[PDB]
Amino acid sequence: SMSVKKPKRDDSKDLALCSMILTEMETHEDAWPFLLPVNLKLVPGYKKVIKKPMDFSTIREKLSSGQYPNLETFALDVRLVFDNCETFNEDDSDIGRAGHNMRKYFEKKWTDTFK
Repeated sequence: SMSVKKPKRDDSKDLALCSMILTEMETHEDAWPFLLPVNLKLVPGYKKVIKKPMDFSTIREKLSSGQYPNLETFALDVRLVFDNCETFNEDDSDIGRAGHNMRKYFEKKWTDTFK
């Protein structure tokens, strides 16, 4: 509260560390559904159904331009990528499986780097 603060958690490396995680996600072999924004002209249904599209390239640009205020807003956008993928894709599809794998991969790197 006013003039009463918990001890300061060192956040000075968070930008670098989120960038490293994102690089690892970009280079995973199952990243291909997620590298670029879904083409809203060419994928019927996507525009209406997926209210907040997100992809790794969009996260990379937000990251590089100071549009994440803190490491939690960065994790929210990564998870949005996977939540969108589960909304639109069957679990038993190449893309559906890619999304589960990537979410797993991310959540481990997240825990190991920050928790």
